[PDB]
Amino acid sequence: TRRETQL
Amino acid sequence: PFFTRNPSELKGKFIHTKLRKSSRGFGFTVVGGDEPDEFLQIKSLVLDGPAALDGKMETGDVIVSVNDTCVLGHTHAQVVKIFQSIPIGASVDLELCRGYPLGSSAYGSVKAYTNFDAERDALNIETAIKTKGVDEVTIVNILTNRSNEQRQDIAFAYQRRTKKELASALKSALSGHLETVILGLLKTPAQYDASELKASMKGLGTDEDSLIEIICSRTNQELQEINRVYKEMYKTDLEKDIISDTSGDFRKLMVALAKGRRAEDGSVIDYELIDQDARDLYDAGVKRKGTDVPKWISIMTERSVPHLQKVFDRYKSYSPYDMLESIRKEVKGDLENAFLNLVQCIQNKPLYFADRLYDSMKGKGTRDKVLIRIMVSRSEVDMLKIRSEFKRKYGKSLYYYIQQDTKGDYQKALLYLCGGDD
Ligand SMILES: [Ca+2]
Ligand SMILES: [Ca+2]
Ligand SMILES: [Ca+2]
Ligand SMILES: [Ca+2]
Ligand SMILES: [Ca+2]
Ligand SMILES: [Ca+2]
Repeated sequence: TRRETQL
Repeated sequence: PFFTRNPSELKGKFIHTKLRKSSRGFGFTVVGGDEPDEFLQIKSLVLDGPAALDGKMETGDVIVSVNDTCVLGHTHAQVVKIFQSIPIGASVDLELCRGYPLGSSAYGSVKAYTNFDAERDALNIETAIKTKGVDEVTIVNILTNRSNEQRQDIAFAYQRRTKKELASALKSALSGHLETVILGLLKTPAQYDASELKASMKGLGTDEDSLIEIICSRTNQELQEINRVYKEMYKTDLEKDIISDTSGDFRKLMVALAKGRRAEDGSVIDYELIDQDARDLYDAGVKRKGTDVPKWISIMTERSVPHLQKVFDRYKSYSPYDMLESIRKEVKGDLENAFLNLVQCIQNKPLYFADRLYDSMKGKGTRDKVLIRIMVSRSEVDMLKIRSEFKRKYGKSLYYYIQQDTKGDYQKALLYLCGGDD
């Protein structure tokens, strides 16, 4: 469970 | 955890692609770049959006440079600010590096091929299929050194070059156990599990052992994909098929386990609940004459595996038998076999599979269905842990036993999945 960011 | 901030020290493939920022961004998710020496790779793509429509970008690719600026070793928030500052309609150039998998179990034996070439492998496979006498060595040397994802792309490249599905082709060229190994490798983890499940329920009699192994050892995440893919292929809910071929309390246990709704690993240890579950398991079985079975099924299916590991230790403070020995005395039949397999997977799942591999080979002949299924289903999961527990218990390596019990290309095919001696 790692941090994601939508680009 | 290999990382570098020099591009000349990367050893994957380099892809250059240009993207135009849409109203909904570039349409991809990035992950990584959080713990000092960490890469930035592509989590997912948006099918509707620009990144996927360009096609050049694949998931698990490492972002090398973003518009002439090398971002190797830049923080997650530093390079996010780059893409977000791009205005709608503006274009970005991305240099991408592939060969470094996004997700991969640290204890699997087969690893993704770095210099992967799905088109070349499909061409080399068709070369070995068409060879007079069939070159089984090449097909084995290829498919056992590629990850399951890489095998899903080779099956795509083979159909795109032959109009013939690679499964049907290799089925006609291979025979015996070697065919069973290769056909199972060409299925996704959910596909192979869903197929071996239905296969265990052909005819009135069922292979309760094969049914017990898969349902007791798979995690919630794995069971969600199994229940989805099972209806996808066999046009029926897996639960439904389970109610049909099973019955009794054994049916309750399989349906509950197969639902894949076990509680996730609790953030805090429930010492108070560990004692309660341990006493409840004691109250519901060995303390009294008789067995409150649903209490066992409820606790052993609804608690997280780390929790249940600690209740089985705490349970020894109430009962003169451990959880294993208590199962043999309080219950019998397929329910007994199911409970024994279940707590083995909870206590030590790699040791569980190591013991199963030993049983399949210790006597006269081989239980090839069990040996092949474990080597296929655990190759990218915990095969190293299985091999580790195996040699500690039995003195010799799992490699050594596959070598004695099996022969031919089939032997070599399983030895590759094992991944060396111990
Ligand atoms: Ca041959
Ligand atoms: Ca055949
Ligand atoms: Ca049946
Ligand atoms: Ca009793
Ligand atoms: Ca819990
Ligand atoms: Ca044997």
